[PDB]
Amino acid sequence: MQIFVKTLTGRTITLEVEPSDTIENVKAKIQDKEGIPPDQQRLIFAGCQLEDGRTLSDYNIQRESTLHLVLRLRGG
Amino acid sequence: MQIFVKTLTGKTITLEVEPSDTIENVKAKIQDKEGIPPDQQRLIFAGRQLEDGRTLSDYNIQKESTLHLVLRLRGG
Amino acid sequence: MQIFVKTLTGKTITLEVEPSDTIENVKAKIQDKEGIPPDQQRLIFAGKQLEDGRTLSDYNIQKESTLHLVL
Repeated sequence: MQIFVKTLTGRTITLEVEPSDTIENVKAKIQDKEGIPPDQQRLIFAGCQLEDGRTLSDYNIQRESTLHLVLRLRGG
Repeated sequence: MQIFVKTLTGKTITLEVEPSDTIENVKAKIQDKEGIPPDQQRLIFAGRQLEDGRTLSDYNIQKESTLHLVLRLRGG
Repeated sequence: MQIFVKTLTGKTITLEVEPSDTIENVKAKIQDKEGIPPDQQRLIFAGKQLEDGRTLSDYNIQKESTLHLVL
């Protein structure tokens, strides 16, 4: 399935995923296409921060859902 | 009365307000709830930016209306 | 000279800089206090996106100014 990932400045990217993909897996796809390492990524859906060990289906993320990608700091 | 505000990352917050509340007062209330600084907040209702000196009632903002926070950007 | 770098999430970084420092210097300093490479950084002062090749003086960024950092 196709999901959208939006940054704060409106840039949107489109990824192909499956509902059983884990968040860490999605973060690795984001790295591969945009060069941002996973540790600098914080993903959010509907105000909810997404945890690395879970899957997209654990947060009811579906066809054409929109995630938010924001910066994560070490001290964070 | 209650209104709703969508944050930049898709979180929905509820405010307690009155129709005579100014936009500024709403921005402050948002800060108290979510810690977002007023300089950072740009508010939208029905596609129009809310000017800081006006009231909710001026924009026909009724109970259970939803406003959207968007990123305040200006090319230069 | 201390500035504040804020993310739109809710974190604040304090940096020590001088008004002659270039935007690229400042991004290098951010790349150190945290490991965010410069090409993945967008700095905003009071609405204006900051570009390479300027200095903090050029934008009139004084001590205790607040920048915003976004992806």
